[PDB]
Amino acid sequence: GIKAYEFIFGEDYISSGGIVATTKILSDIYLEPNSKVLDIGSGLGGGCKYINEKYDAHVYGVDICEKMIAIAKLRNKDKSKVEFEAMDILKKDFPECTFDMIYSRDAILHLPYADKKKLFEKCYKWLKPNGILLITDYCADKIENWDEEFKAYINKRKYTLIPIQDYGDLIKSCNFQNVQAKDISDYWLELLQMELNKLEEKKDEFLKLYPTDEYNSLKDGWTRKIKDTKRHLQKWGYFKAQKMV
Amino acid sequence: GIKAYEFIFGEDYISSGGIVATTKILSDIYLEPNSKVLDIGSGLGGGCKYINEKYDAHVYGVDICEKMIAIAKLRNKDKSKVEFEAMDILKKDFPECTFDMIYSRDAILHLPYADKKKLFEKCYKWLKPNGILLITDYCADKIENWDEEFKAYINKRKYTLIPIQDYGDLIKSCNFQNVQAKDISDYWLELLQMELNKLEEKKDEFLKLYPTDEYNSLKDGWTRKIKDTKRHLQKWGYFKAQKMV
Ligand SMILES: C[S@@+](CC[C@H](N)C(=O)[O-])C[C@H]1O[C@@H](n2cnc3c(N)ncnc32)[C@H](O)[C@@H]1O
Ligand SMILES: C[S@@+](CC[C@H](N)C(=O)[O-])C[C@H]1O[C@@H](n2cnc3c(N)ncnc32)[C@H](O)[C@@H]1O
Repeated sequence: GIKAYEFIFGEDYISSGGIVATTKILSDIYLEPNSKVLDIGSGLGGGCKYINEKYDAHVYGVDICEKMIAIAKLRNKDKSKVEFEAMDILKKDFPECTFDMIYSRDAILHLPYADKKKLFEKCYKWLKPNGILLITDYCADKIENWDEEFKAYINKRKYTLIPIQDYGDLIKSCNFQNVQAKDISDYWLELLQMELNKLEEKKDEFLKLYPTDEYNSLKDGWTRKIKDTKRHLQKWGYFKAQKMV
Repeated sequence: GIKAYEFIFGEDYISSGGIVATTKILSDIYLEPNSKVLDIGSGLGGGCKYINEKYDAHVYGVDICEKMIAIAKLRNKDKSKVEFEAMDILKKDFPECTFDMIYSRDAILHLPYADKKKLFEKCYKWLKPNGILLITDYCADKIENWDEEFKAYINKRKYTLIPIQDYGDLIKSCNFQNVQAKDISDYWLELLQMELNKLEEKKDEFLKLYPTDEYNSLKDGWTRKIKDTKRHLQKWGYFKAQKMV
């Protein structure tokens, strides 16, 4: 229905396709084509498009949301080197040693604990010798600050949040080496403000395309996220590891 | 982008999925299962859904608009019996004698004259003996009433309009038997009015989902169409024929 599409596109507009964060996160990543890359939680395909353009790598985007996959395919028709599939990544199987990089931006919070482990084991199998695992995800921080409105928000969206430390260790337990686990919450805050800023600046143009209710919902939502981060309820985690085989 | 989707869903809302006209047009059509049916210009798939529900027919929907096909697929999962494909019907090939009925609602105006004929020749081939061809389409009427605003509207949308009489003769020239060609413009006005009435009645609800600009565009658009029809610029044509035994 129209409501789901409207929120998908409205969020894409305010995040400017997510291109700022992707750019920075891949700024020190080096691939030689024709590398093969998997993007877990590929959304509207922006990260896949960018990775292909920057590296001329084959990119395979998986997302559980069929609407988004449909849009992604439509946005990236010509490029034979970019592929998309609608499926729960937990139900995917790829051959051993298929990928040079497996990349995932803010998708893994959607998995319960055992399922996070299950995915990382899969990722280990699917990577080529020397392959890299590259992830951002939301992590638990000051649970002593967690309150009734926060818990109900996470419970409702079905997020499963863990500390950066435990996350890094969980990856390490799947045989990954060179495991790096960094708090990038300061950068998260900066991205969030820039996105709220864009929304407020462009309110009039936004309303030509989106109903007033959505503008208000997104403004209030971004405002809450910024407040959540400033209160240190959660950290944005950055993780990089390598399959050394 | 969002604008294209918004107009697709907004028009689907005001026409209530096309249910009313589809129900009437098929009221004296009898099929036994498991008939096969082709819907040319299937849009969001509502006609396909209805035909499968009413007859337990296998239905194959073709539309040139990939966005609509994508939505149609998502709206109709379980029904193994309903299939969709994004393609120009002119580029499609089916084995001879595949279908019990070929059905098309307000699509063929999108085809230039030679292409209309090519399509009907294809339809003749694709039908089983005694198979039914069932079409509604917009036809030219009082061309002495056409003015610069009407000409520019059709030239811009790339419509090719011909008189009901010539349309009927064209179908006959492809070997179809028992060709019926009827003016249903009275019925067309009644549908248009009801759709405009729905839009005006539900303005406040419509605006929770659609931008104010779309409401105005659709209201003015439906107002124009009603005006065009009353001025007898065009007729809504009904055509039914059968392949010879
Ligand atoms: C917030 S988004 C981020 C994706 C976006 N392309 C970006 O720039 O990060 C998280 C995505 O992960 C997808 N997702 C959630 N659970 C998933 C699963 N089990 N398998 C695959 N994708 C999933 C969601 O549909 C959503 O599109
Ligand atoms: C006004 S719509 C009606 C759609 C659907 N029959 C209905 O009644 O809702 C006409 C449809 O024909 C489709 N169409 C136009 N040219 C076509 C072609 N060459 N092949 C297949 N579909 C086409 C358009 O995309 C559009 O969805």
